[PDB]
Amino acid sequence: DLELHAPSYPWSHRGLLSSLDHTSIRRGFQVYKQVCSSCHSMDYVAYRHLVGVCYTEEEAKALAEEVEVQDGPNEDGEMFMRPGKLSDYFPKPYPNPEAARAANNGALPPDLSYIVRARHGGEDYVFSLLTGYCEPPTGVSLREGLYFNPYFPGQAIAMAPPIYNEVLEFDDGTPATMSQVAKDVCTFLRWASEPEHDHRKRMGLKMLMMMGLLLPLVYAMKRHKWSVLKSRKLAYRPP
Amino acid sequence: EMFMRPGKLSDYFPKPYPNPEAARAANNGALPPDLSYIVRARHGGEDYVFSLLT
Amino acid sequence: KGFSYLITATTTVGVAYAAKNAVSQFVSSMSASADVLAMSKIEIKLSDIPEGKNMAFKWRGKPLFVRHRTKKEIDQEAAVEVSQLRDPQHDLERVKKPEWVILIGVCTHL
Amino acid sequence: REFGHLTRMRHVITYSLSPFEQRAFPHYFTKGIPNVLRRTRACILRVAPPFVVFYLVYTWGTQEFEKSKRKNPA
Amino acid sequence: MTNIRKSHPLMKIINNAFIDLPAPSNISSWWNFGSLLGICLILQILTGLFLAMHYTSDTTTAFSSVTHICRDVNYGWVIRYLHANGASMFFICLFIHVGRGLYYGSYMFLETWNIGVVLLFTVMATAFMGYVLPWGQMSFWGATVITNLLSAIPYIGTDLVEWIWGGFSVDKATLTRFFAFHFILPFIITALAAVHLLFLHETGSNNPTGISSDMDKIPFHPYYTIKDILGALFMMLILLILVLFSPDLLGDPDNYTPANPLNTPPHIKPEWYFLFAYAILRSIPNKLGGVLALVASILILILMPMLHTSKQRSMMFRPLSQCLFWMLVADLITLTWIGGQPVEHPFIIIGQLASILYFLIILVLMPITSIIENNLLKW
Amino acid sequence: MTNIRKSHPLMKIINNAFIDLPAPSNISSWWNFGSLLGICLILQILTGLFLAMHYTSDTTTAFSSVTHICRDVNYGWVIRYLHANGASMFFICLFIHVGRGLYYGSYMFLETWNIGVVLLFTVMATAFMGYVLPWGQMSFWGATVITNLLSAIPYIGTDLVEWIWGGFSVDKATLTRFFAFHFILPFIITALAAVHLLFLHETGSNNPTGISSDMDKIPFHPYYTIKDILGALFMMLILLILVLFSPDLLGDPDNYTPANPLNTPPHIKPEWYFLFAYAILRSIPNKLGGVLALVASILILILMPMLHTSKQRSMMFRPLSQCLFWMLVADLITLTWIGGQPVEHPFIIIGQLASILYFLIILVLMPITSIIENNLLKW
Amino acid sequence: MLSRFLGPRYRELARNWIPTASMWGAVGAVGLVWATDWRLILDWVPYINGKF
Amino acid sequence: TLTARLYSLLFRRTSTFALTIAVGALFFERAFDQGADAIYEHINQGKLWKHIKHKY
Ligand code: HEM
Ligand code: HEM
Ligand code: HEM
Ligand code: HEM
Ligand code: FES
Repeated sequence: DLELHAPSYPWSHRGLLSSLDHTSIRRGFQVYKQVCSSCHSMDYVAYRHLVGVCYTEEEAKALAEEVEVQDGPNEDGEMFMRPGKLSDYFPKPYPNPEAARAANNGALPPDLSYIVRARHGGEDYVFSLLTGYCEPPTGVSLREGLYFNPYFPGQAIAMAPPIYNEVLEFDDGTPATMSQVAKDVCTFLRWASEPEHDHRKRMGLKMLMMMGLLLPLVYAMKRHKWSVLKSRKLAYRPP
Repeated sequence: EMFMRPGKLSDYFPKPYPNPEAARAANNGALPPDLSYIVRARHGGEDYVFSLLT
Repeated sequence: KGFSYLITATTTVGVAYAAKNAVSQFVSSMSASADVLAMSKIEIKLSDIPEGKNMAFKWRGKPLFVRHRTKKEIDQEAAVEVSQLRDPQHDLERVKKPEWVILIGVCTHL
Repeated sequence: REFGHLTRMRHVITYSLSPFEQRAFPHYFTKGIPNVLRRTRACILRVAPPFVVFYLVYTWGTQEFEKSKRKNPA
Repeated sequence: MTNIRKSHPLMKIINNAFIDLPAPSNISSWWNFGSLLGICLILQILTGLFLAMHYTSDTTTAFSSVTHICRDVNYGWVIRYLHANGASMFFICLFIHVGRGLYYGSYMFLETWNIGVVLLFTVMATAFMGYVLPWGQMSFWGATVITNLLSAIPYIGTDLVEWIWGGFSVDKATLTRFFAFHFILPFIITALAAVHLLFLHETGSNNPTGISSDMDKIPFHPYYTIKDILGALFMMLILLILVLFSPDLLGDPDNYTPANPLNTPPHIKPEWYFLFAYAILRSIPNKLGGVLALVASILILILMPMLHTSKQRSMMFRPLSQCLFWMLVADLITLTWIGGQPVEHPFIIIGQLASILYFLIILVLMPITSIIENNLLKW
Repeated sequence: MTNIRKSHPLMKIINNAFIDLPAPSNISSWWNFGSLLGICLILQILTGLFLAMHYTSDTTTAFSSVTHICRDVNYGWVIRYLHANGASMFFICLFIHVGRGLYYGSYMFLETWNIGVVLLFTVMATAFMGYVLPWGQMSFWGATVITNLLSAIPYIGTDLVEWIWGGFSVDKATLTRFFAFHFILPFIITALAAVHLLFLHETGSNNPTGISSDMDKIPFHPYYTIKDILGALFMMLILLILVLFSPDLLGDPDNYTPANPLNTPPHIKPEWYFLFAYAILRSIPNKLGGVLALVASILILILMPMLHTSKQRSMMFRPLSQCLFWMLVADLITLTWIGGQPVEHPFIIIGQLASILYFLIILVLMPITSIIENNLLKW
Repeated sequence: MLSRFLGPRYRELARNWIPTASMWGAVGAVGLVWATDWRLILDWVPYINGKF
Repeated sequence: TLTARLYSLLFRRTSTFALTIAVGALFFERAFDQGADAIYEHINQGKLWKHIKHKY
């Protein structure tokens, strides 16, 4: 059965030397925190990772301090809840995978730290999925707790449409239309999959300029040494 | 949820305390050691353990 | 000779730049990673610590003691002789800010 | 196998120039481009045809595969 | 009273191998890929070792340790993706190196060609075991398929597979032993490359004409040290474009998912530099015959000297043999494409004809065509 | 026709190194410990690689991984304690080997002697980093003391110690990078041993008389292959007596306790084959002077050829210098014993006198006594 | 290595190679300063110190 | 000419050649990083964290 593949969107980071828009990264973290995180985990991203990316240290510390985290046994050997801290990772919405599937209709919502890198199509795919919900076409019936997403493999997703217009409020006043929310969160997810994206592209620009100097000059070096061979003349003078 | 089941051959010996802190709380601040290597981890070995116990 | 050796010297300058960046990255990888630099590295406390109260912490794996020894105790441990101690130490020298002594909390015997 | 004991050669004269006397890119474009084109013409009818057939096989295989997942009125 | 470069016992052999070695004055860019390979090897050992300073081979931490390298170790993603794409550059260079050997008759240097076959097998084993180390979905299930391929061996096959596993399936024992073998194998490869060069220097290099060139030898140092250095710079350019602009171009997204033994990926394709052999193995329905064809598709390199019937060493002056050579290259590209595709209606028949052509060129068409070329030259 | 043993390029090297090598007909059992060393090396690579098939270098599992090796891996206790007591045998053989070099003037072979010093340092680094890997109490706190010794270095001590740690203390990063270095280093040791034998074969072996033996050379193969086999069997006997009858004789019980950074052991000693140096460093009150002495006690081996003042090469015909040599061996034994003891009365003054005496023997007494012997023989 | 190398020709050799040796020492110093970004010294170079 | 003087002073001696390379490498690292960073921050003007941090 054929599948519907995501179109290519002109992400501001699509270009070869184009960085991410870090305001979109900040709005995307807001989307994840207020929308996805009730069911999705981001095990490999911590609050300290946000500093200098989308939030200042005081801001990210207050974001960490907004949640409560379980800390190692105390003197009595009891666990306890303490405010979050910058070195804490993003909270996990479920204690174990089984409770995660129990809170759904039996489906596991994936960890989102790598979801952009772990899917063919990446941000284009995630934007298409979040924006692509429609009523199934004639001849198609889905079980209870499944929803037709023409971009999801099988076209029957257990995730209900999570984003809609005014699903959250953005702190810069950015209108929270569904496509705006999806674009912001997909930017944030590309960052979460590749936190080295901007630095990698800056290093790529530097490598291209260094190579555009070194390759011609080392080529000139080789031809300086080799001109003795490339211009020499042979004469055969048999008796 | 986590449950309780009868033990198995492949199961290791039960731990009396969930963590070191509960062990120290139950024993007046002292953590009673694991005994898998107690003879090897002492100078004098089973001679030491025998003399300590007696 | 100047044209040829100018080419060689500019080549060497660019190669030195590239080599320094590569070797610096490989050296820096062995330097403390961001998780190490964000864990026990530092832990700023707060005014939550009351007077003469051991608000305890878990920094560096070591339980940290933070008290607010109120006048007398400080003075008493100045009154506590140094020579009498097995480990000769001065109370004010031990606690740079007399009011609060900060000792890593762990017995130094088995 | 070292210089001085490789072979017997007689009556061959080599003329060479110091690299500091000659240019490193002489006639690089006016002569290099005709030579590139000559070499391309000399090898193209032996290199290109199998890759043309691969492009055709790839196009046909991909297209036929995508036509085999299409719906049939049956 | 002596030059240290020639008198000193270590400098003597360095001098004889890389400075005063007589090299043909006319070896082309296709001869650079030896030094490139030696550079690739070195790169893989360097990055790998720095990766080994942070990787942990327990199944609860391997994926996490790699994520830690790519997110927290200073310049750890540089080293990680340098290693990952340097393996692909290693195989690109290896395939070009072997293609050069086939095209110019370099296999007529029997000992170095046989060492090269050994090196090819060992590099493949190294890369295969290393790809499991991330412990992603593709790592796990590729190890599963290619290890289960060893059960097709009669009588002792299942015991051999379970012994390599260290258990009933691919699991913790397999991962830790694969880390150990992956650490040690490139050093064995280093020794084998040294023996390789020892055997090569007994005759020196072949050249594109296929004619002995002792009357036109040049010192290695000024000419081919600078030529090899420029080749290395170009290889680095391509590798860095890969690392810094498309780090994931030659990889599969599903290896960014942790391994799940209860969930098979819908596709299980090995690395691209195995796909041709994969395609060959998927062509024939029989398990054991499929494995034998997969091994023969590399062991057949040992047959090139026995299958050489041409009067000329190289294919420089053999138009029809060049035609067949480029058909073989196109067929290998076809097999790579087919092995990357599902086993479905068009691709099955395409892969089957491609595998038959692969063997029918090397074993049949190339010797007969060389004989015809001999007759066309009246010898 | 040829003998392929002499004509084949690989077999020619093997033939010249161990078959047709002219060897002195009178070299004693003390000349066996070279072949023991290379055997120990191989054993350490063999068992360690098999340990590395099960060991994991994460601090949450390293001690547990070793317990699993010794308790559940088939014959894993054999491989583990063979590896530990083979490290001890390595150092026994190294000390006897260097003592033979000192006694017979073998250091007059400058290049192979200097490569041997390099080898001694590299074996020491490998053993040190390997001992941390079980992550016991002694592992952790020995790493702690020995690495924080390097803070004594002026202006860059703290920066370099923290860089070696990869953090503020000895922790997870240190253990993983120590595993990587411990894996790689023995192969560099193998390369250095090959260079070592290359430099030795330039002149051949010295003999107990110290006189050149070229008039009485015998072929290596039948005589010293069988003699080295007998020596290897005797070494295996001692090693297996250790492994099978007192596995824990040369170790420490506190490494059967998992590392506790909160609690330090009452005694923190290196392994026995470090104690002589640990005594010397502990003799000097100054941190940096102590480290410099602990380094000079092994760098002073580089000075022996310049300290040689005798007309004769070996100690066979010099009773007074034999006396000083056995005093040196006794002083090394007393330094080992002192280093195994607490820093308290009377071991402090004993360690000081022993540390002074070691250098006073090598640097002063041995040269002056050789000069006196020279004059007693009227030259 | 004590007085076989102690003579007029050897002091002339020393003086002949002292400028080359001192230049090489300056080369080593500059390379060490630049490789390590030694701010102690580098904080004095007029435009380079902009990096800090 | 300029290149003749360059060779006469800074290139002829190998130790002075190496000194020229070391000083040039220092100043080249400075200038090339400065220029490439300006290029990359102009290509991505307004998007980077430095560009937007001044409000938080
Ligand atoms: C570990 C990977 C390898 C390394 C490092 C390596 C290294 C080298 C080097 C440096 C050369 C000389 C330069 C050159 O002509 O390219 C060379 C030549 C050669 N290699 Fe390899 N090689 C490797 C793998 C192989 C393989 C897989 C084969 C094929 C069986 C092979 C067969 C040859 C042959 C036949 C030559 C001589 C070519 C000629 O002179 O015409 N090598 N190798
Ligand atoms: C012949 C040379 C080598 C080849 C071809 C090779 C190939 C590979 C490949 C393909 C991977 C998986 C890359 C990925 O994650 O996508 C890998 C991973 C790894 N290799 Fe290597 N490798 C080589 C040498 C080494 C050496 C010598 C070491 C150890 C010193 C090493 C250590 C590692 C480690 C720790 C990993 C796991 C982390 C990671 O995925 O990057 N490699 N290797
Ligand atoms: C990696 C460890 C080492 C190995 C495998 C090794 C191997 C060997 C072998 C096989 C021999 C020839 C047989 C013999 O005379 O014993 C030898 C000789 C020698 N080794 Fe070592 N060695 C090692 C470490 C050292 C050390 C630490 C030194 C001293 C600093 C050293 C200095 C010498 C000397 C001077 C000789 C020549 C002895 C003579 O002929 O009289 N080696 N070595
Ligand atoms: C130069 C040769 C070597 C020496 C001297 C050496 C020394 C040591 C020592 C002393 C230990 C601690 C043993 C103990 O637990 O008490 C150790 C542990 C270890 N070594 Fe090595 N080693 C060598 C080579 C190797 C190699 C080549 C490998 C890997 C291929 C290796 C892998 C290990 C492993 C995995 C451990 C931890 C398991 C254990 O503690 O027994 N070793 N090594
Ligand atoms: S020091 Fe606290 S127990 Fe003795």
